[PDB]
Amino acid sequence: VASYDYLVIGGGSGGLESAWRAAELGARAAVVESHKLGGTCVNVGCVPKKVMWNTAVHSEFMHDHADYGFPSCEGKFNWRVIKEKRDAYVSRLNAIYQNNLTKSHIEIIRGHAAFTSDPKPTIEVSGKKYTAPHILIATGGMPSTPHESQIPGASLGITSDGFFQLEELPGRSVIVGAGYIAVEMAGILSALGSKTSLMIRHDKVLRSFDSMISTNCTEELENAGVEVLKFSQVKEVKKTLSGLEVSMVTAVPGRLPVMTMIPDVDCLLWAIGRVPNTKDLSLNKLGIQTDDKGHIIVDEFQNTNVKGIYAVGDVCGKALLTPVAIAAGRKLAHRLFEYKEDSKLDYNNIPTVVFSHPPIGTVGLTEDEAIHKYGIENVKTYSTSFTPMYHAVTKRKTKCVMKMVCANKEEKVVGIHMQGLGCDEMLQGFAVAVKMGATKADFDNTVAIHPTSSEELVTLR
Amino acid sequence: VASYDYLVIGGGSGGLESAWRAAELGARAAVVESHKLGGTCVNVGCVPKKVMWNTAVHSEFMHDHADYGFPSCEGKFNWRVIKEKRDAYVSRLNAIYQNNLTKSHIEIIRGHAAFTSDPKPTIEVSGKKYTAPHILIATGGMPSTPHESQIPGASLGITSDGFFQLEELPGRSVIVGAGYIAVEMAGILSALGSKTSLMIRHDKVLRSFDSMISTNCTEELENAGVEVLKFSQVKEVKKTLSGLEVSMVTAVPGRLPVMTMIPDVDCLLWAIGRVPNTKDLSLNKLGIQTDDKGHIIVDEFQNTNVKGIYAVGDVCGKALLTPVAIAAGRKLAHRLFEYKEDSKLDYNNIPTVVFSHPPIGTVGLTEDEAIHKYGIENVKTYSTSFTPMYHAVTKRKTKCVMKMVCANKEEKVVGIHMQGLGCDEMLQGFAVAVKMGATKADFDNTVAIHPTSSEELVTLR
Ligand SMILES: Cc1cc2nc3c(=O)[nH]c(=O)nc-3n(C[C@H](O)[C@H](O)[C@H](O)COP(=O)(O)OP(=O)(O)OC[C@H]3O[C@@H](n4cnc5c(N)ncnc54)[C@H](O)[C@@H]3O)c2cc1C
Ligand SMILES: Cc1cc2nc3c(=O)[nH]c(=O)nc-3n(C[C@H](O)[C@H](O)[C@H](O)COP(=O)(O)OP(=O)(O)OC[C@H]3O[C@@H](n4cnc5c(N)ncnc54)[C@H](O)[C@@H]3O)c2cc1C
Ligand SMILES: *SC[C@H](NC(=O)CC[C@H](N)C(=O)O)C(=O)NCC(=O)NCCCNCCCCNC(=O)CNC(=O)[C@H](CS)NC(=O)CC[C@H](N)C(=O)O
Ligand SMILES: *SC[C@H](NC(=O)CC[C@H](N)C(=O)O)C(=O)NCC(=O)NCCCNCCCCNC(=O)CNC(=O)[C@H](CS)NC(=O)CC[C@H](N)C(=O)O
Repeated sequence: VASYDYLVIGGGSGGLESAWRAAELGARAAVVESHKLGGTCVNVGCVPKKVMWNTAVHSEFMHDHADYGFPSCEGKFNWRVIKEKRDAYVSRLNAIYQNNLTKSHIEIIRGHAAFTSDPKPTIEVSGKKYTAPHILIATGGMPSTPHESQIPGASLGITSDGFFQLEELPGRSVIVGAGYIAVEMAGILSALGSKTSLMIRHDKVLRSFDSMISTNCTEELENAGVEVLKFSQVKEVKKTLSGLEVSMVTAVPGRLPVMTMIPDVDCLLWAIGRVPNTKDLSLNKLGIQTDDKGHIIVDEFQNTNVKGIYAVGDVCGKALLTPVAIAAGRKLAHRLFEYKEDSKLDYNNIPTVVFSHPPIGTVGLTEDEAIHKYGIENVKTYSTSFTPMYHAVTKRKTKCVMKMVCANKEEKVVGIHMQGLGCDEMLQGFAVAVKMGATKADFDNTVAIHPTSSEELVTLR
Repeated sequence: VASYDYLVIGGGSGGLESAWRAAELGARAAVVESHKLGGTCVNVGCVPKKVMWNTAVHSEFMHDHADYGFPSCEGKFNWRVIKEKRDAYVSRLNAIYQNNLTKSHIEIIRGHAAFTSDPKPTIEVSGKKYTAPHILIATGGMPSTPHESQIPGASLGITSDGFFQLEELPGRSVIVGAGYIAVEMAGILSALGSKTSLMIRHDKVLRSFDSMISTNCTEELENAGVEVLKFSQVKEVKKTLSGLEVSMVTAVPGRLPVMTMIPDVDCLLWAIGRVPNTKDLSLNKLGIQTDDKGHIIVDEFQNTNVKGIYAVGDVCGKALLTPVAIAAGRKLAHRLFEYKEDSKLDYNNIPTVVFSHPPIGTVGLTEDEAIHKYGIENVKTYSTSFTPMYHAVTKRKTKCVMKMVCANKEEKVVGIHMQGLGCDEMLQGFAVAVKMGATKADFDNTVAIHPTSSEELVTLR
């Protein structure tokens, strides 16, 4: 049994970041990775995604090339190519990580970890036992795909992972999901050719965001050429000689249900879930407490119910983004190794950007969460709806919607929601501001940048 | 003599904005405009500019279309077209302004104003006299072009105005200036075809910005294909049968001066100055005090040395941007009409974005202004130099440089400087933060957006 000071299971974002801060404060640390380091962020998430998004933003422009006074192209985008190059980047990234870890002097034990009986907190890896007072579990989370029980033909669908394995742009895409990975997937395929359809249980996507966002984004997906199939779900999937035949039910409120066939489908995407990676961790042997869905349960300091065992990132099932993994992983290293009793991540005002077309940007709480936490009389909302100056000379148009949720007398900006061009790099500055309890005044006292979209967020009337 | 409560001379940004706030607080106001309302911002500045910049950003992409997996185009951009459309937009904008003013019920007296003898503050317009206790002078500023005395062939050069009148992209461009309108002009023409050259007195442009910016921007102009001609100035210009022949002197420090001919020049741009519009205002009749360069002199409340006479915008010669015109014009309306003794514009931390390729973004003071106001021991600078993920798959590359100037113990962020993709909509959030005395910690406590460039500004180490 090799004893350490820190043992971090999983080598993805949350975790790499912790072990790293731990080595920094002086600590005998190891990270147990089952396969590719960099986790999801590098391999099949953030990075591969943004590359494709970036590729998509190029079709949107190729469509406006004529309006801006240049001739045009024709079409035929070769997916094969961009695919290859995106992979060589993931490779470069992995090698950087390989080197970075080995240089910061961290024992990268490689293999599959699990908990044993061993009285005090101890893990095995490929028949070897390692232990250390503090073991952090950062085992991530995987894509949820339906069971053949419920949906016969379930296994025929592909997920984000498989999406990042596509060697050719699928001429006909079908996406099931109304969240962000769904919205994101639907947009890339549509922009890049595939006649796509987004099948959602209700009438709008991103039902978890502000009304304006969930609304404006369903609409934009529509004008973009996506096909929102509302109050629908796949009954069964059947591999024809053509491709796939999706039988889905459209049960619109107030109407009579109708069962439909969706033929010659190239790709059927399960963009419905991220189940935690907890099963074969064999937590059971320590009584490590969990969710009724496998997620590990921790307190406001990332402590499991067991002493010396913690959790961070996707696995815990809260704020499923890379930076929350990092911010939670590194903050821990300081509580422990710097002996800082106040280091914990404040899960409020966490900013999230969704890369649809156009980009969704948002931080803080929504009108409703607000109205509830304050009072219908206490919540004031300012908003704007304009057209980016980018479409003063284009036929192809998209909007930009900005909303500000203020609280109480002083008009404390407690929620900023927006969709529009540049909304990806637009948010962050305001996140810092918002994080530092900015009032509508501070916003209003800031001199504008003209001409910009951002200027609109500070001139709200 | 028609008496009012407010009389605003000039109908541009500063001014329209004031008169407007004045009408809002209940006031008999008028605005005396000599020609096109909207001033410079609409007609020959901000707006016409951003349209062209936007057009330029399209060539930069057309050059990367192949890398992103699509075929290509060929070249031949028709300037004629984009030109036309940009004008119809200025027209739409003017009409909006025409209507807006007439609806907010403001007497738009049209013609050329001037001050008379008349004991108490009084102006004439086309042989008509108007007066009112408060008269604001927002007469703007014009482009400075050399005198035939100094430079024989001076009048042969065109300025920003004329640039916005070009009906065809000039195959050979020559630009004299090392400031932002110069840098901006040089970039658009180069991206859009014209074999351009930027003749500057020294070795770098934007000598007024942070070292990093002034440096990185000279370099980027170079890799972009511009031609920085250092320690050079035009001796004389001569209209040949071909086009123009620029004779310029290259007096590099440590070398021997050399006089050179620059043949077949299509366009020679005077991007050197903005002299105030004060001459025929006939201030003289009131003793309205000024600069040794015509600029009006005011105090920290926009008061001239005469009671009941104020000044705002370009004319005053400070912070020559649209928003400073607005922020100064509207703040005045409240001091006066709302009777607010504290309404004045804090000219510190004013944010400015320069639209070069890539975009320059910056707010607060530089390392040097800082080091001086604090102490070489008291100023700490954090910085990053990375490549936007946009060029993970491109051959064509550009960087991104971010610098943070902190002050004292608490590491107060007192200056943010950057150049890079999306740096146009990136700045503003931080401007609010910076405006509210943000410390490096607040920056550091903000959860990141991944993947973004903005995330880099909050993870500075
Ligand atoms: C498409 C797509 C787009 C996304 N886009 C974004 C985005 O734009 N922005 C964003 O901020 N987030 C995004 N995410 C989510 C985000 O990347 C996750 O929150 C983030 O990956 C951090 O995860 P984590 O640290 O919990 O570890 P994970 O990334 O899940 O990685 C854990 C690592 O642990 C290893 N492992 C598992 N169990 C064990 C065990 N028994 N022992 C040893 N090794 C084991 C795994 O092999 C893996 O490499 C996206 C996800 C997908 C899929
Ligand atoms: C290229 C170019 C790009 C620019 N880009 C930007 C930018 O991106 N961002 C930015 O924020 N700023 C920019 N500016 C500068 C900015 O637009 C000025 O600060 C801004 O125009 C505000 O000016 P002002 O309010 O003092 O009035 P001005 O815009 O100069 O307008 C004054 C109006 O007054 C009228 N007038 C003059 N004298 C009299 C008198 N005797 N009586 C009656 N009428 C009279 C004029 O006809 C004019 O229409 C740019 C300028 C140029 C040229
Ligand atoms: S996808 C892995 C992810 N990376 C980030 O979040 C980058 C942000 C920040 N620079 C950071 O903290 O790394 C992540 O989960 N990283 C966490 C981790 O545990 N970090 C350990 C310490 C690593 N710090 C070393 C800094 C330089 C290392 N660089 C690389 O590993 C290569 N690139 C990156 O990791 C990221 C994503 S691949 N780089 C970029 O995104 C490019 C720059 C910019 N943010 C952009 O989006 O263009
Ligand atoms: S170029 C004139 C300039 N306009 C602005 O600075 C716009 C910012 C802000 N919305 C504003 O205060 O107008 C300016 O000098 N304006 C000052 C003026 O004196 N204002 C009087 C009151 C006008 N407020 C009415 C709001 C709606 C009016 N809209 C128009 O006049 C048309 N468009 C605009 O004025 C601007 C520039 S043409 N619109 C945009 O830039 C588009 C939106 C976004 N900012 C973008 O850049 O895409």
